[PDB]
Amino acid sequence: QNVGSLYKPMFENIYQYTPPWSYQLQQNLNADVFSGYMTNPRPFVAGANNTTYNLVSGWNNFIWSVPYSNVMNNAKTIEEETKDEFPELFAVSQILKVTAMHRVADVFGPIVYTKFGESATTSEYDSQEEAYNAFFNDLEEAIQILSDNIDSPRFTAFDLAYGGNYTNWIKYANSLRLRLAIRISKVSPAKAKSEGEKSLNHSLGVIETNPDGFFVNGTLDHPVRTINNSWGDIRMNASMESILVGYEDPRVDSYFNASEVVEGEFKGIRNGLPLLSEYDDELAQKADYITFSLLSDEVLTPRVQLMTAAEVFFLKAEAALRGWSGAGDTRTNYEQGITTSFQQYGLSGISEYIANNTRTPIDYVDPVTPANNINALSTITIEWDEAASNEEKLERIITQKWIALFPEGQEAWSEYRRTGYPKIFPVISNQSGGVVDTDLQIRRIPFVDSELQTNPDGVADAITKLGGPDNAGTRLWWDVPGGNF
Repeated sequence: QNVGSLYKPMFENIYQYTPPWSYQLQQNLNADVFSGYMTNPRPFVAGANNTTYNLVSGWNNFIWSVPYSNVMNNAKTIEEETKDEFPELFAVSQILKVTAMHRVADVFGPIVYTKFGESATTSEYDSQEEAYNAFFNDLEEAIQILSDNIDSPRFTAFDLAYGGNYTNWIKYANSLRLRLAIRISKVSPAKAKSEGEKSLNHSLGVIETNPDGFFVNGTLDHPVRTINNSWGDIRMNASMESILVGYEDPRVDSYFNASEVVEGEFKGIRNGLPLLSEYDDELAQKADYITFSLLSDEVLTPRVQLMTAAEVFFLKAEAALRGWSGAGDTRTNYEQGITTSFQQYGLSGISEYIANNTRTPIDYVDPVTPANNINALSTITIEWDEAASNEEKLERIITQKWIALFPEGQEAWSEYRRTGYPKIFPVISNQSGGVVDTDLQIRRIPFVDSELQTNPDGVADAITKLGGPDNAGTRLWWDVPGGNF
């Protein structure tokens, strides 16, 4: 089929494989850092860049342009060619579409989605809620089609995730609906409960084994391999050192290499550093920080991670905490999430880790610049405490999910903004002039330059759908202040 050859660009540009310089702007210099996962040792633009909340709009346009150029147009074409004639191809395409586009909704708020491609002059934005309703509709429609075609092998030749197995696609679609349900569980409790239970009570269920996770089995090098190993322009984040080393988490050696700055120890960099005054330019500062922990080869294979089985267990855990039916027992899901994450890396010691209730994230320490030191903001222990408050319970759930989501910063950054967990360190230098708050941390990215240029009327109308001014400090619709319950 000529339609089949359109899936490769969709697979390869959700989380962009090549060119690595383009992935670096699509995600690495926003979500990968904003999540607490990674830190750039070079303070780009004399310290005035995304990480210090002086946003670089040239960078952030690629958060938008990659999905709209490489995913959205293929989905549209597939829809036009197969929604009637070969529905199963349409269904797979819509699942890839929501995969790509829910990320974009989780960055900007309003997005062009249900109205995509209706005019060559103006593009009209859905509101974030309208986009989420579309997501839920698209997934139910796709799940139903694949269930009617669950035996067909015709997708095999083009499937970089599941080898043609529609069962897996169905389980992942349920799992992706369950993620989005959890995402809207504060702003729309009833809808979230309805959509979550649709996933949890589906006969085929959600992802529950590591081979059933959603990965792109690609051929190109992992894009972060260029950034990490060739350029030395991304390293371990201080928040990762605090949580992983404090918990003595054996995943620290699967995620990172021991640093050169402190031999035999894992060392992270505080994100949001300025051009510190001790350095005369950003190259001199990079020279002292390139020596912190590299990301590990294990997480930088041509296999790109989009949704782990571990994550799904943590989503079930939160669903159970929130009383959604079919979600199971909170503690079992929590412990199964940690266990599944250990097994993804062939790690042992799961039983000791899961029963430990003494370890807590450690204080963070910068051996180069001691003024960057900070006491651990997170104090939660590992072992499930059934008597803990609902906030601490969610914090335990979300903190362990955050470890298990690594290195996929976008999902981790959405969940941080939604729940405040895990309690990652704030930025050292906040160069936003007050538009963004240091402790609350960045909320969103404003509508991109290319839209300001070529779609001013749609952007002007999209701004009316935000809950605030079109800047980085405005909470997205699903980000509701106050408690998580």
